[PDB]
Amino acid sequence: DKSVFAAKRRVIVPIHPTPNFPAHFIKSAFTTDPLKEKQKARFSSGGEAMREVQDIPSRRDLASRGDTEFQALVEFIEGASYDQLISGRRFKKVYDVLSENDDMFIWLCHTAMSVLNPGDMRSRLIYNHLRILAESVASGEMTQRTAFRFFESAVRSPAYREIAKRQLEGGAATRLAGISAAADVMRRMGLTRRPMSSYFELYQRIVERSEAMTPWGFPPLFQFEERLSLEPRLKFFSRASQQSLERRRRGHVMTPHTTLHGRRIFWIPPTWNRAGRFLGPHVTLYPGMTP
Amino acid sequence: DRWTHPQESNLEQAARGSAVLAKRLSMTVSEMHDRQETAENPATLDRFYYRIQGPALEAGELKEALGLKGNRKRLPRRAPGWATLGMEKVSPQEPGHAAK
Amino acid sequence: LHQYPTARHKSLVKDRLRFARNWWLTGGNNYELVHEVGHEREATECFAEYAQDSSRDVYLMSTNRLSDLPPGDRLKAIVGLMRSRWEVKDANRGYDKAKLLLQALECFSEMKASGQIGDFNSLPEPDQDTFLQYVEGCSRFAQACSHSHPDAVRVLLRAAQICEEMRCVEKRDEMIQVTEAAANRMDRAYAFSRPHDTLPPSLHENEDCVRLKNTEELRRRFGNTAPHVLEKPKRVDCLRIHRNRPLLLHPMKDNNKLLELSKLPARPEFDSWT
Amino acid sequence: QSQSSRGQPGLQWQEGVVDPRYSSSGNMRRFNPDTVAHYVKATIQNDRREMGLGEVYDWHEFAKDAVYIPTRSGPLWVGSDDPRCAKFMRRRSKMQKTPQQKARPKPGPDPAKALEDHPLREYFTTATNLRDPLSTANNLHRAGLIREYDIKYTAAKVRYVPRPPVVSIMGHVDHGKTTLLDYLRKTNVASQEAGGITQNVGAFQVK
Amino acid sequence: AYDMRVVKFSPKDHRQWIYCVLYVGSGKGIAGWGRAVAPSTQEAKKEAI
RNA sequence: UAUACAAUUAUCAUAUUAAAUUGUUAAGUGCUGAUUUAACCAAUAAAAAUAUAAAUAAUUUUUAUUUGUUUUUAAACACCAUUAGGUAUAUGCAAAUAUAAAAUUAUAGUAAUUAUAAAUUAUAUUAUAUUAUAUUUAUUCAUAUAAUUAAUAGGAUAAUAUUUGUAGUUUUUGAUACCAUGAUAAGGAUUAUAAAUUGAAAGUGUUAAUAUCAUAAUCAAAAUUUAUUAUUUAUAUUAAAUAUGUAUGUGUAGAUAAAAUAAGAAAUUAAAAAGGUAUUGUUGCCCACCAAUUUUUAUAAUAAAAAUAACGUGCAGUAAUUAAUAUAUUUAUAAAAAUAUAUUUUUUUUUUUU
Ligand SMILES: [Mg+2]
Ligand SMILES: [Mg+2]
Repeated sequence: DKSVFAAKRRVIVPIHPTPNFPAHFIKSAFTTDPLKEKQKARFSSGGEAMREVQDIPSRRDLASRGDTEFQALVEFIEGASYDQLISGRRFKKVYDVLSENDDMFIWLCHTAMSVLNPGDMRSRLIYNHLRILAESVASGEMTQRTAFRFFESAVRSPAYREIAKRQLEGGAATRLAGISAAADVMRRMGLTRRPMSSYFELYQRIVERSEAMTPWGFPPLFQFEERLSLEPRLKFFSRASQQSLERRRRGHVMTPHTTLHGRRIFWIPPTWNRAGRFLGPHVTLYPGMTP
Repeated sequence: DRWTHPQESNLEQAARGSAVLAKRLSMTVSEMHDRQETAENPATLDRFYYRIQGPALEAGELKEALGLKGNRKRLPRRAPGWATLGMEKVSPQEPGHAAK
Repeated sequence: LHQYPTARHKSLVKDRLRFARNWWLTGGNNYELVHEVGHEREATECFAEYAQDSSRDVYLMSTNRLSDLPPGDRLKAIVGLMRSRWEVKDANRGYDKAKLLLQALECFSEMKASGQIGDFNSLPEPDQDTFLQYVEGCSRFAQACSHSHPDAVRVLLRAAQICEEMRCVEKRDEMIQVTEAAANRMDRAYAFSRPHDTLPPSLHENEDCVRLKNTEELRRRFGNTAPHVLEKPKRVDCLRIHRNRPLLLHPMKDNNKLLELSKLPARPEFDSWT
Repeated sequence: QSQSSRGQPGLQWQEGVVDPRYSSSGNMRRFNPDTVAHYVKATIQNDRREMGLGEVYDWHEFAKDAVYIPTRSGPLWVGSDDPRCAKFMRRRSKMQKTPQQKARPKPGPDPAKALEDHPLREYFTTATNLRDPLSTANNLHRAGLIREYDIKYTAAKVRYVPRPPVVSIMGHVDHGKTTLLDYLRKTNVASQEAGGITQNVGAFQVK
Repeated sequence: AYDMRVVKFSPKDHRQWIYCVLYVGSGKGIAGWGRAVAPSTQEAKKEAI
């Protein structure tokens, strides 16, 4: 390390005051001053910009918003034109916009399946309980764990176990009413722009999980959000649970040196200062022949 | 107080104010109305995320040269009385000089 | 047996969590936020003034004699001297205090003309009050010291002259009256003025005579026939102890063997027996 | 760097004799090649050899510039050119160049004028002058026998009364001074005097 | 209070963050405390708040 | 200097209601001889196997007494010797960690707290499985010389300048024959076929702040002793800048170099765990001894304890180079070491009636 403090020990130089690095203020507050701006403003002002600039392109924001998922998808789609490539950042943005609402789907699936005997979902009392808790989860005012606890400990009927002894032999009720109520709540509440997406997610996250070991058994710690969690691919009702993506790739002896010699897409382009001998990513030293 | 709000010179304060004024003037009336950037609200001059890799001492020297960090500048000593300008030229803290 | 790092403080070596021993900053994912905001009022309002300033810069030279100073600064010098002079305890009678007050009054008289302060009416209320207090104090001290120093009449006359040139009629008339009174009252205190009059032992002084008489009458009575005139001895001396309770060393009674053993020589074989 | 050891100070002197270590001939801070063994010289040479330094041609001359450092093991004898003693040599050279380098406080006003300004100045009294009546009148007032208003009256009214004379017998040693005083006093005290000489001032009234 | 602490994400990646502890209060009867660690003073204050 | 432990769980000597104690069996060649061990080794070498049902929890254990040294056939076996052997197993002598506690150390006076914890740090693939590796070729390696670095100054075919021929000595001091901050190189071991490249950032003589006798510089015809370099092998042999006289010896010891890319080569391979007493972070803490100063208890030719940055001998401990801890014995330059017995703050590897 070459600094003043280190050099005072490395080689004692009697000339203590010495600027090791020239002053160059990258920030914006330091560079400007009133005297500079007094001259700058006359030449560059809002009126002058409006005069010499062409027009190339809450309630107003909602009017101009349109469909967020479609506007995100069309960017990745249009990335296939001649003057641009298929950016992975665009797909990441589309995935985030599509999966922003997955938490409510996870919670609704957990309430539909994990609860052994929720009662009669058709009953307006239980329906109101579920609707209020789902609205709270969607708004974020209550976390999923506490919402699930509220749903499973809410008041339903006196002598609940004795009454259930008449109907359920094992305490497991039919899931048709639960799924219907979980679809109805999301249909009534304007959760997503497309009404069918809620029902499709609720159905698919159940039918995909139904073919797994202990389909409806969940450990208490990992069932919801916690300090220690699971991988996104290994979550219970996740949309990316099932995958077989390539995870082993062969590597040659010159790989650590030629990490950047392939068709790499550079976040920062190599320069001559850093890389002594590297032509670039677009060159091919052994070209073929094409008609 | 001195930790949360670092002290800065009057020249730096004036430069910040002039930069805000320049940004406001350069903005157009239509976009100002859309953004609700009236003279009451403070304007955000700039905001960026940087990443620095290197030895600690040399990084400190580099940041001081670039003006990224302070905590070692020797700012001038403020007046013992009311440091703000425009105060009365002669004002004794103790009135005194009374009769009878 | 105690481990102690000599190069570095033990606490600094121990506090692993508070500091960082590694000196290499790596990028990784360590983003830092540089956020800068400003407001329009910062351009003008609320600007501080630095302590050091060339306007309030003074080169202070020193001199001992008062005549070097202008009267304006000489008044402050005289007051600074009187601050340390007035602590002298002399029953508020003296000549140096009157001299200092006269010097201050002469400073006022000079500053009337050279210092262009103006007239008494021109001078505002507070400095009028200071001038009146100074002249009154000078008059009081001169009157107090007049009977001893016959030059206090001259001091009072100069004070009256200064009042005249300051154009204060009410004080000037009183100064005339007091000068007239003192010019005739100064010689009264001297001996020649009062040849009619001429020029007591204390309680302790008288009791000393009583004690001496008693001692002499006991001396002649018992100094030869029976020497019992000696006073009661105070050979026992109090020594201070824990709670300052005075312990007294009572002399030993004759009817014990301790003094008999003490009076004998320590070593009979070698010490003389006579 | 610091010549003083880290232990508590010890007594410099024994019953009557000085400790050899603190004696000038056997000073503990001086490197004496005569009385030291061969291993200390070997260590000094090895230290001057491992680090780039000149070899010791003469030990008697080297001892003059040798520097002692107290260590837990014992004395450490080092050269004045050595990096370890470089800092102490810097400070010693600066001291030898200019000793006055510590800031000195500004003295206050002159104590004579401070005495003039002293609150208790007026309480001072001086010895009376025998030929001056004003002095004894003022001292009468100072001792509180008369009034300050009556100082002048007493100065005018003070009378002078003769007093018995005081004569001092003075002369050389063994010149019969004590015998003359004894004959004047009609006593014989010179013989009983210790040593036959006068050693204290004696004032006696005679007729 | 403010303090300084070390943060270790990787064995060869050590940084010095600062630790801010504060609270928000209102005499109407509502209060809440917090403590956080962040690279800078402003970030620590915001996270603690 | 006076001024409010705990009582719901505290690892070094506070054991006190508990069933013990005793069994009589096993093993017995000499034969033509290399067993054990990292190595040396010694002398007949095979052996000792039986349990449960049953003894009240108490109001004076205030009370006896008791906790792995316990004495002989073999096998084990610590001092010491070095050519290499000797040398310990309850019958007596012996209260004792399973805890009623008041910051470290210390005789309950010596220093100013002492310990401990967490995170991180280069040692351990497992056997179809993210690749068959296995073949060809090569190796007598050498060059450096004759000293001066610190200014601008215009011309023919242009409306005129002798400015043809322009003339003011001397007060500074480093890249030079050391040293006189930084910066590019070489070094292939896991991101692969596909519309594609088999050369790295961790630094290599010359380059940008420390000064204080420094003229070391090719313009030819020159002086191997120095690690880092592919030379032509037996039909025809010296002409233009002057250009190599040496070493024929069965393709021959040791040691060693190169290539899986327009070349031709093909079944056994990468893919686990596992640590800081160090924070100055192994070039580290730390250990006694040696050495040096000195303090306290003490007056007795005493003993003991404590503080200290550099020396000397070492490397004992710190997963730390034959593990560590506790007690007993023993040896001695010193940390300690070896044994007997009891422990793991020693990092760990799968057998439910074959
Ligand atoms: Mg005599
Ligand atoms: Mg070791």
